[PDB]
Amino acid sequence: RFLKVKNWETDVVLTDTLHLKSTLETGCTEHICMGSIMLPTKDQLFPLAKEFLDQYYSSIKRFGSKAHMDRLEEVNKEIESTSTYQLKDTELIYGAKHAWRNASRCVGRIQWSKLQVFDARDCTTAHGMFNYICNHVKYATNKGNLRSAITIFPQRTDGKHDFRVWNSQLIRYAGYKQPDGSTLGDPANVQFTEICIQQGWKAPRGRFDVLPLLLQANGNDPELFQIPPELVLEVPIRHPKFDWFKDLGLKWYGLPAVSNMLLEIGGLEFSACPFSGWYMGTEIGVRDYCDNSRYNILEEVAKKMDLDMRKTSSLWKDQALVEINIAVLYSFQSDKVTIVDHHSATESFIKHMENEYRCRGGCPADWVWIVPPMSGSITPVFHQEMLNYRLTPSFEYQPDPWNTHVW
Amino acid sequence: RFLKVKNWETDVVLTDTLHLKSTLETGCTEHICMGSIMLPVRTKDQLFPLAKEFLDQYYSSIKRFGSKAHMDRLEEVNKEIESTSTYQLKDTELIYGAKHAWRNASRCVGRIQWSKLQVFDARDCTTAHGMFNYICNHVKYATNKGNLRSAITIFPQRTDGKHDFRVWNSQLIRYAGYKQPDGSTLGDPANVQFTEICIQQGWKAPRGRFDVLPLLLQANGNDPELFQIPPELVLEVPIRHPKFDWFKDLGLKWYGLPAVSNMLLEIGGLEFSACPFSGWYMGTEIGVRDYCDNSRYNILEEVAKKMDLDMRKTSSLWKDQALVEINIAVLYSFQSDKVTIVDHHSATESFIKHMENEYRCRGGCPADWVWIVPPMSGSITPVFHQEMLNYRLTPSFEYQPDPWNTHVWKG
Ligand code: HEM
Ligand code: HEM
Ligand SMILES: N=C(Nc1ccc(CCNCc2cccc(NC(=N)c3cccs3)c2)cc1)c1cccs1
Ligand SMILES: N=C(Nc1ccc(CCNCc2cccc(NC(=N)c3cccs3)c2)cc1)c1cccs1
Ligand SMILES: C[C@H](O)[C@H](O)[C@H]1CNc2nc(N)[nH]c(=O)c2N1
Ligand SMILES: C[C@H](O)[C@H](O)[C@H]1CNc2nc(N)[nH]c(=O)c2N1
Ligand SMILES: [Zn+2]
Repeated sequence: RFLKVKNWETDVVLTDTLHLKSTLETGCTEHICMGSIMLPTKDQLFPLAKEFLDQYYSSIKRFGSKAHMDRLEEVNKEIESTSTYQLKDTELIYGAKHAWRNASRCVGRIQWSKLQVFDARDCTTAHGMFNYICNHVKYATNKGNLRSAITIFPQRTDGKHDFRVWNSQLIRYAGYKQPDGSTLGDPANVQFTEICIQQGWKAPRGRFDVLPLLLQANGNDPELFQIPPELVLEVPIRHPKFDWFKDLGLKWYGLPAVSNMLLEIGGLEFSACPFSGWYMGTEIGVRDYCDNSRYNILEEVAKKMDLDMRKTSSLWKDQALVEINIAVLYSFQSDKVTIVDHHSATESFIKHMENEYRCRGGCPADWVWIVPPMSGSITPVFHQEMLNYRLTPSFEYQPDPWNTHVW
Repeated sequence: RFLKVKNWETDVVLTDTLHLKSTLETGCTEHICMGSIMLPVRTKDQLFPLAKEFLDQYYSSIKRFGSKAHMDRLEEVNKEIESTSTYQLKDTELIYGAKHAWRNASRCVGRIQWSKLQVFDARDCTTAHGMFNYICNHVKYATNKGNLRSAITIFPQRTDGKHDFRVWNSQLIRYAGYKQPDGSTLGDPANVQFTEICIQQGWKAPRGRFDVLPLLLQANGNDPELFQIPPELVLEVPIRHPKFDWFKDLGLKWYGLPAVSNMLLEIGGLEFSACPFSGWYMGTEIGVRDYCDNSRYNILEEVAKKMDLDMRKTSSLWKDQALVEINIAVLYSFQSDKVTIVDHHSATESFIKHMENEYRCRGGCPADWVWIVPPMSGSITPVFHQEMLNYRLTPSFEYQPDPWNTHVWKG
């Protein structure tokens, strides 16, 4: 019931108790581990509300005060009457910061307490949503000095008036299937790109076309909006040694901003809650650029480097991978757009785990996601035992809106 | 019940039913995943069901389930258990059991090879000198002048737990480690404690950076005894780089034959506490882990200095650059000397084909993602993108406590 995690490089052992608070289920059982699977009423609501308010009042050292008891009663009376309740601003801020704190797949959580929370619960239309979003993009971008932020649209009601951003990230590139059978642009976004087109977007049909936003307010049909180009900070990718690299014509955007997740606080569900931070270099260089199902540029780069591509054992893929990632980091740094390398990010996360173990009694972490997609064992997280469990408030996956929406 | 796994690169979806045969527990529950935790004397009572389930599996594999031979064997094992408290495996069952323990090893990326395993039966062994001889024969056989062949040697099973056979070495061939008065380590830091036990037992340490450790062998629960492997049987590869001529002057080498000697083999309830097995290396084991772990040889700094990389900031990726060059060096060296090695690209590609094969013919393939994905260049290998289900099947290889922690010294 009290669990130990060991770091095998430093021998440091931590004891975890925080997991006993866990309420949600993992997918695993005593007989089978599913650690590597990507996706494993009035009655229901009051316990969820009480669990949340208890931790909130505990966090401000007011557990069991009249202010605590009164709030419990007020929310209780509100659920009984309205079948829902509203969070105070202070609770909403706390809940959003803790959903990040609890995100077991996030290596950047040393930052969790510095999150700017934009309350967009007064929003009613897609144009209103667009305005909030552009304001978020501009705030977070901060001319390259990126700042973490979340914008929180109205909470789920009867479920037929959902607010949704249809985009998977606020800023992402289009993918087009070609007459050839090849793919132009980002193949991850082919389907959404076609949804935009069929909704009415005039696609440039290039390699790096910023997708328009598709915004759904109040369960209404979603509407298209172009993000002002001036708000989309982009980085041309060059190499500090290889002159020819810039002629690959690579670029990426500076602001990573997830927009398809669901934020759960105190049993209330926020289906539109776009949040942003900044990139770890490997996300672009290893995953966006080198995944076979993504821009898949390893072949073209290795050719420019004149490496022996005859045999896998020459490690030509590995050599080309390192250079692509050097270029990504060099380009962002040269343009003064915030980025973190995997060495620095993982070192930070280890320090964060140690803070959380002493200040909180644990830190849920999903090793499969936390270890970087290159150079695993030369980062300290590789050698760190981690316990994965689900705490609330949380960010959760939700079905893509096009399978769900009734037009 | 059916469980599906998806490859996120190919969209190939697989359906697992083999997990239904799993009995041993994982460490995980509905409320906690322990998938990254390194480590998460039987009665007659528990023994016959274990034996029965094993023999049912064996008889099924040879297409003789329910035959007169199957039934007579069950009855004979039953009689042997209730009268002698244990039983003996037939040679064929032993071979089947050792191969299946490998087939079932969820942390093993080399399992495409599982059916080609040379099994040496050393159950007639009685003394440490007998064990030494068996082990030398195994090394010579497996080494085969560089053309490595997989093999396992199986010493007598546990009886009362007071007469265990044990190889104290963690691998048959491994380098010594020496902690100096100034707190630095000479040689391999992983083997410091074991090196210290060898010295105490009487080993004359050469005290260099790559001294092959003596074997420390325990027969029949007796105090272990020291033996030196004949150096002529220990194939070693000097490490050089195809382009960087200064690489050789780092003075690096490694042994060709990886041979695990500290695991326990469980077949039909029987426990084989000394069962050394060997195959060949995947390059990253040496180049990433043995050479570049901070707690091992730790050569990254010296390599990047010699490459004159920018080391002032981690964001130059000097470590990642030095890492690739060392791993190229390892593969180049082994290939040039004609010693079997597999690169992590080839090994993971083969594993994915193995795994798909197993899903089709066997109904599943238990795999531990944390272990299967190589320690460098993770996502450019196909396993990174493969969902895997981890569960425990018997026969199996298991960890066991280091023998110096539990041994009753006779003096
Ligand atoms: C401040 C800089 C941050 C860094 C460097 C960072 C780093 C990362 C990285 C690298 C991932 C893996 C993504 C992938 O492989 O697809 C991730 C996952 C995640 N992070 Fe962050 N993070 C940051 C800030 C944030 C913020 C501000 C939030 C929310 C408020 C957040 C919540 C998450 C969540 C929920 C996941 C998991 C997503 C999923 O399961 O698909 N992170 N983090
Ligand atoms: C034929 C060539 C083989 C290759 C390339 C290979 C590859 C590997 C590698 C790279 C590991 C991980 C080692 C580590 O990180 O510590 C491993 C684990 C393992 N393999 Fe193999 N393997 C081979 C043959 C064998 C054989 C012959 C057996 C036994 C009959 C075996 C049983 C295991 C077991 C039990 C583990 C898990 C060890 C542990 O949990 O500590 N493998 N395999
Ligand atoms: N369809 C897929 N499934 C899939 C499932 C889950 C996800 C989650 C990806 N999330 C994007 C993300 C989330 C969190 C952080 C980041 N990166 C960042 N640095 C930040 C974003 C926001 C704050 S920090 C990116 C992606 C694909 C595939 C993946 C690969 C090939 S296909
Ligand atoms: N003491 C540790 N704990 C630890 C726990 C388990 C293991 C297991 C190591 N197993 C060695 C091994 C096993 C299986 C295969 C190989 N390599 C091979 N290619 C083969 C060996 C035999 C057949 S194939 C090596 C090692 C250390 C630490 C490691 C790193 C920092 S601390
Ligand atoms: C199947 C496997 O779980 C999947 O490929 C995971 C592995 N680890 C990951 N880690 C991160 N950070 N992001 C991912 O998308 C993945 N993909
Ligand atoms: C804590 C973590 O589970 C530990 O470092 C593991 C990770 N994956 C591994 N994978 C392999 N093949 N070998 C290992 O020793 C490890 N170590
Ligand atoms: Zn698990």
